[PDB]
Amino acid sequence: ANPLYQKHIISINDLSRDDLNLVLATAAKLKANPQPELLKHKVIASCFFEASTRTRLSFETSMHRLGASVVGFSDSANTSLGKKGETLADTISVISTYVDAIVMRHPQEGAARLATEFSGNVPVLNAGDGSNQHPTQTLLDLFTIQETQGRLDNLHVAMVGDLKYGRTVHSLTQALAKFDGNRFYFIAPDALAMPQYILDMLDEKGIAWSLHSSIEEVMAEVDILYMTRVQKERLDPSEYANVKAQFVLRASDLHNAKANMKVLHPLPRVDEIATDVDKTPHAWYFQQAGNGIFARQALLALVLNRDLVL
Amino acid sequence: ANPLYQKHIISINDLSRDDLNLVLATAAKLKANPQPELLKHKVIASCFFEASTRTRLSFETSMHRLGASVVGFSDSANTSLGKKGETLADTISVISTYVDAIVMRHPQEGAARLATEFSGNVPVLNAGDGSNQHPTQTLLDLFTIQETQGRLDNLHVAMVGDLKYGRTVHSLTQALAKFDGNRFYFIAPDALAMPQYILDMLDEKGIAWSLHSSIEEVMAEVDILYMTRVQKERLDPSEYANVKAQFVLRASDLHNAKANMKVLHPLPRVDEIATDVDKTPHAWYFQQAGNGIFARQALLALVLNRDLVL
Amino acid sequence: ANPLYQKHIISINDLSRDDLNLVLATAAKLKANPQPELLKHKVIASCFFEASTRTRLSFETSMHRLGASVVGFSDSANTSLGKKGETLADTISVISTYVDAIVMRHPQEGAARLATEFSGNVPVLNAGDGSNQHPTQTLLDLFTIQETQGRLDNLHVAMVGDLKYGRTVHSLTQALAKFDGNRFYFIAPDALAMPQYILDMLDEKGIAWSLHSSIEEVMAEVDILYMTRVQKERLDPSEYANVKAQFVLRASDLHNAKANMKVLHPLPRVDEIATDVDKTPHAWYFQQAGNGIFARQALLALVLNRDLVL
Amino acid sequence: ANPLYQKHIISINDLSRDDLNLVLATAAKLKANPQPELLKHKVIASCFFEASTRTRLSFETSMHRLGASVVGFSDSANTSLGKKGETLADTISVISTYVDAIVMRHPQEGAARLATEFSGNVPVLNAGDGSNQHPTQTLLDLFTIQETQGRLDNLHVAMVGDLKYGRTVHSLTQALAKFDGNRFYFIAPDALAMPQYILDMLDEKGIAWSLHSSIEEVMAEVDILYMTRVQKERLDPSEYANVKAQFVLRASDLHNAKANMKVLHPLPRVDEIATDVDKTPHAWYFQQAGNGIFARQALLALVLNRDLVL
Amino acid sequence: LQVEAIKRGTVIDHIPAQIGFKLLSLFKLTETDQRITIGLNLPSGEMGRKDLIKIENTFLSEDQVDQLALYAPQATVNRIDNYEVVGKSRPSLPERIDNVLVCPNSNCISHAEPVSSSFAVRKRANDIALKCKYCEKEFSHNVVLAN
Amino acid sequence: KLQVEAIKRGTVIDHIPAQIGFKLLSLFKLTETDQRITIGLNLPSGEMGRKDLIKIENTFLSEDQVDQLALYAPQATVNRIDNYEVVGKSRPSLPERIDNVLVCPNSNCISHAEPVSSSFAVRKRANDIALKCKYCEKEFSHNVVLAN
Ligand SMILES: Nc1ccn([C@@H]2O[C@H](COP(=O)(O)OP(=O)(O)OP(=O)(O)O)[C@@H](O)[C@H]2O)c(=O)n1
Ligand SMILES: Nc1ccn([C@@H]2O[C@H](COP(=O)(O)OP(=O)(O)OP(=O)(O)O)[C@@H](O)[C@H]2O)c(=O)n1
Ligand SMILES: O=c1ccn([C@@H]2O[C@H](COP(=O)(O)OP(=O)(O)OP(=O)(O)O)[C@@H](O)[C@H]2O)c(=O)[nH]1
Ligand SMILES: O=c1ccn([C@@H]2O[C@H](COP(=O)(O)OP(=O)(O)OP(=O)(O)O)[C@@H](O)[C@H]2O)c(=O)[nH]1
Ligand SMILES: [Mg+2]
Ligand SMILES: [Mg+2]
Ligand SMILES: [Zn+2]
Ligand SMILES: [Zn+2]
Repeated sequence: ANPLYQKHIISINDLSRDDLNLVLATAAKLKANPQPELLKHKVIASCFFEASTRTRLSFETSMHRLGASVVGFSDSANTSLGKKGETLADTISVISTYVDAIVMRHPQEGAARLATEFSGNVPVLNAGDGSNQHPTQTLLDLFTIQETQGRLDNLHVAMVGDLKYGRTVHSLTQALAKFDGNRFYFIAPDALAMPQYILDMLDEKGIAWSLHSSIEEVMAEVDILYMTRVQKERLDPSEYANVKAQFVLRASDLHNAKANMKVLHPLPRVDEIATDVDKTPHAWYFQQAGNGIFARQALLALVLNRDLVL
Repeated sequence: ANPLYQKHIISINDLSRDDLNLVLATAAKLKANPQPELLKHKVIASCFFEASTRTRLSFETSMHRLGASVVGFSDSANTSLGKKGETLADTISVISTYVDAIVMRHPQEGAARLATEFSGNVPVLNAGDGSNQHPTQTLLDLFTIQETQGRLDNLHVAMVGDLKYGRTVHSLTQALAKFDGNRFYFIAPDALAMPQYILDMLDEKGIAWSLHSSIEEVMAEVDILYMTRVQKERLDPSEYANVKAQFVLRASDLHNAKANMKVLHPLPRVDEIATDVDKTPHAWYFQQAGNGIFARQALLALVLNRDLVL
Repeated sequence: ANPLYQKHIISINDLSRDDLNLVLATAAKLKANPQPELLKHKVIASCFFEASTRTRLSFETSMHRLGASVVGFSDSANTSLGKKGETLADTISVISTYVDAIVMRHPQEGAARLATEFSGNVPVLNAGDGSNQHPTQTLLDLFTIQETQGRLDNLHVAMVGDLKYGRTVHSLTQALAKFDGNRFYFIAPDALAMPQYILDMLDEKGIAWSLHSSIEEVMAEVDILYMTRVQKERLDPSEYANVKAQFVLRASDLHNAKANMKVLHPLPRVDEIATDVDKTPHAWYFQQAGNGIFARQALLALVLNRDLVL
Repeated sequence: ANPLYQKHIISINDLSRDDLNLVLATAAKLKANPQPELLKHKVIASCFFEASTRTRLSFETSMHRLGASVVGFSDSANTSLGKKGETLADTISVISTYVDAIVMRHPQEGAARLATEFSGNVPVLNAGDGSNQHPTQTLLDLFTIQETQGRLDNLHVAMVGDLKYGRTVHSLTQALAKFDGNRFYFIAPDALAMPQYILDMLDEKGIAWSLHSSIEEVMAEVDILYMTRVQKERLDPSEYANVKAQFVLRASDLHNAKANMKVLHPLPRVDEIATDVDKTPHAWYFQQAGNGIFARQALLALVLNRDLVL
Repeated sequence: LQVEAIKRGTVIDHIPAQIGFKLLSLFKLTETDQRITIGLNLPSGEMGRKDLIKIENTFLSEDQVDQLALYAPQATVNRIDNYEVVGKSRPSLPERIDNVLVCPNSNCISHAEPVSSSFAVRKRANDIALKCKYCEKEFSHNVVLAN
Repeated sequence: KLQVEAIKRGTVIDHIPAQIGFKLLSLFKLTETDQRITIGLNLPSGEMGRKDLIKIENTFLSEDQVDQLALYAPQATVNRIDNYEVVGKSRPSLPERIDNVLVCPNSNCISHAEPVSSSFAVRKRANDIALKCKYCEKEFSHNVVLAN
């Protein structure tokens, strides 16, 4: 069997460099040669205890592209069971008697990990657990870097925006730090700085990182410009307007960009990337979103199928 | 054709002992030998006018395990049509031009019966109509008793908790009373006693039943311990705390249980069954939930297919 | 000073027969000769943590009829925000630095009692705490019985309806049991019987009570027919319909009623008293509500004014 | 007439040191000798466009203690209807034809200032405009410090908590910086530090301030410990838990406190002050709330009554 | 003797097995600087086995002794000074029990709030009934103890 | 000499910090047995001035059971005793994981009010010890986890 067969996919911390490479190789293969009947007769539960339309549409599309059937829910609070008294433990004990895999998103950290303890032999894939992990977003981000750059090592990666509360930037930084020779540029207001525990992790591995006040400081050298959302609702409206200017990207900022440079953003973007960027060859956020299908298909195939025919 | 082909499944009162046996035999067969293409090209409407995530996930999984396609809705009030003016009659007249079967759950008693009057030749399966019927829950309960006990006759069955407002216990008692030599033990606070109309039904058939203040009174003899939810929201908070002790089950209560004894609960359980029960060999509520897939598949197959290949 | 000066009014069980007679005597006097400036320069807090328009309007009118100023709030307005972060203790600790008395209604039992522990010198009047106490309702009920019957001893009192969950009938029974020679008649469906802790209390004091399944059984003997509302919640729709005819009054039921008999109801009377009763001389539920003004004035005057009103 | 007669009270930055002393002197006088009819025949609008029970109750009590009548509303009641069609300008243009003064609280910064532009002759008192101003809170804070310390100059003031987003601490710092010789101690997590525009202001005036990571660093020197609430919003759950111990006070922390030191908190104090502090002689947050009555009376009297109260 | 005699303090003898630790916890007996020595599962002539708690330089008031009654109704509270037993008392059912019990009514105000629990005690039909000071609900002591 | 006499056989946990013995009895459910237990709290000690002491007869602790004491009693001595003689002495050393006894200080952690046991990865820093929750994957000072 492949190393990920019947494994839970909960955290980027649990995946090795070899694991990540396997998922990415498998995604390239399915992208080039789709296998629409691979998961025929499999039923997958799409369990969004916390609603997330874009992640859910992406994940369910990946299920259907492999031929699996899908049952599920999305829960504001409107859902029977549903926000109230039954434990998550019991909910998983029940659902894991129904389906062949559980994809779940939940507002509490650790929820997917707890699920693995009750799902018996049914694999759990974490589609987001509070401020903790979102491993498939990281995998689609990694796949996109690898596809556009040809590698995951010796890259110059800028991360811009809310580096403090972005679970996706923490996970991406952790994942890229499993590879060699990468260098990071962090561009964020002081209130939203990349957390010290990430910096200490980098320092321990001898990975170079530095802070910069503007994107133009490093545009000439960047391979990947990874832009994050900055949710106004955790800055003062005045504070946000005071600091947004240095974390907003326009086409004009890209004049000295390398030919290989790609601009990524996990979306939704609102203010951070002007629409004039969209038409530049550097814009790659919709392609990135598209790649979520292939990364998520690869994960489902590896987990639910012993030996990938290809 | 089989006796249930193209029949509506509305009430346990309409099903004979022979009918119940057929569903159960068919469920065992599909459990042992799945037929994932049996309902290929069938489209089934999953109509939850009253939301019920667990019943819906169960029912939709059963549809997919037989290869059918599924369209539907779940309605808090958030749904276009949807809670307002159109009659249920009109809603069914429309939907029954779309699909091959209608599975429906509704807050009003009689709603599934009314649906049969407007669905033309499209079979209606009742997934719950107010405080009236929930026949597939009864069928999964019966299947579970039969599978674990080897029979549906000459059983000792304890029912514990809210026997007054539990539609599932009324229906299960009615169904078991179609079989011979069963004996019932009812364990409930006086405020939540098994209703007189059920007792009169038992008396008329010469079926023995008796009341008991605690589970230990009958543990030695019980084959099936069927625990129900007791919704705090219809007892005084003080009243509930005053009476819960005798309707809560812990592993220690099972010391003199027979080797064959199974503990059932339609779920969710909250207080009624301590988690230390879960690991005992008597805990069978998650297996019971699992069996809902097979009972619901059997019903769909029988109703939508003339002659079960096996 | 008068016996209730600066006293908290929390529970009927803390008020002696002499206290009850004092409030009623004061109420009679203020009804005969108003004192519109008795509480001039007093500021009273009307704190409806649980909303109750009718109780609140009544209490505030009483404050104004004595010339006091009123500040306050009505709640259940943390509809989806959530319960308090701030303790009731802290809310009272603050409000008691603002006002001269606190009238409060709260969904949790014991809330008014807790308030007295944080209100310092400021008197707390309980306008209702969950299913516990509602002393001013009992005071207005008693005043109404005294006025129409001329006494509070040697009465034949019928109470009808939800005797199980009515905090108002429990309190009225405890209050009337402080007087001598009263005879009780309890008319209730089995599911809603007067609780045992009440019957035991009557038994300790040698007070006669009897159960009846119908108002006609007792109509010819009653001086007071105290009706209560049967909450649809407390029952199933079909159950409610099977029992309804017992706890419902229409004008024809009064044919054999004593000329002095009064029909009371704490209101709303939605179903249980037909509108044809209203024009009979026995209908006294609106007069009763009217007497809330004088009972509540009396209590406010006694608690806040040192000398007895004369 | 007195210097504040018919003046709008919008911002602490518009009030001179003499104005502040005048309000406080007037507050002391009214506390010593009430004037319950000073504002007889005045009608005051209590306009809480943004709800705030505690501020509103305090302000309305002050109106009544001076004998004024009150009309008003509390809002956030366009919960899902939407924002106004009608401008705040128009609302004020209308209300200012009704009343003699407007007390208003509003979620947008500048709302009270805009109101003054449409209120004609009618004075506007700002009860809070977004994260901008809350002058009466500062006035009651100042009055409380003056009362307990005997002066507003040459004080050692510690402020603890969310110094970044607390409009109340910004205003109190600006107010105390109008007096001489005050020393500041700012205790805050890095993410919630006192903003630079405040430190610059202190620097221009030659006022000493220092940062500390803990209350014990400064306990032995403080005259006032002004605690603020850390909003869970402003942080991640894990972040909050890592920092909490710094901005939380318990009674044992006060062992080395000066005998004259008072602990203040604008409330609610949910987490940051343990209840064991309440019985210490240093706890002065409820007395502080109490002083809101006298500060708000003083302001109402000065703005609406031509002659100084003496 | 496994746990030797003390010169001065209180010796709580005849505690039922599995009740000694509960007493240490409920009544915070170990929150002190005084020397405490304890025996659990000791043989007992009159009981089979028992628990034993000695707290030096420490004496219990009468109502403090009575708070033991719900947990160790046949306990013996001995006062010691200069190695001599100067007094023996047995807990009597108190008329109120504060602090240690939890009201079984989930809607009681007592739960979310900075107050000590308090119950009035009535031994009545030879059941012990506990009435909450706040919600005024009354419960069997067995119901209050489980929670 | 001895207020709490010698035992023939079982475990004696000596050199427990004052105000920690009761904590150990509670957290580790030490009194949930029928075996004889003798305890001394606030006893004098030469090496620590004031100590707690727990004796549990006919009962022995594994190496990690002793290690699970590290966080509360790092200089404790666990003595194995048979036939009245200390036949073994051991000292707690920081384990790799601490289960059951700690509570995650993340209020949003799924661990709260779910039927699972708490679990923390242990790693010594310099002036504290970092504890990383198995569930939420957040890491905390032991000083934060241990407190409220
Ligand atoms: N200086 C002392 C004296 C007595 N005790 C203890 O106090 C309890 C009762 O003392 P005593 O009256 O001497 O024992 P008994 O005769 O057994 O009394 P009882 O009948 O109550 O058991 C015993 O556990 C004893 O060891 C003690 O610890 N220190
Ligand atoms: N049969 C025994 C032997 C010893 N102990 C206890 O076990 C502990 C360790 O015994 P020992 O090594 O003899 O004492 P120390 O020399 O003081 O050991 P350490 O240096 O660890 O303090 C002591 O508290 C002793 O009272 C016991 O209870 N029963
Ligand atoms: O203070 C004491 C009391 C008793 N014990 C120990 O407990 C056991 C009983 O010793 P006791 O002295 O208590 O015997 P007893 O007959 O008085 O028993 P009771 O019926 O009064 O309960 C003995 O093993 C003794 O060593 C102590 O260690 N210390
Ligand atoms: O098993 C014991 C050990 C000690 N003790 C009591 O504890 C105190 C110390 O007795 P110790 O025997 O422990 O002295 P120590 O010098 O060995 O102590 P450490 O430095 O090793 O920590 C004395 O008061 C003694 O009576 C007991 O009662 N029982
Ligand atoms: Mg003895
Ligand atoms: Mg030693
Ligand atoms: Zn209570
Ligand atoms: Zn955690």
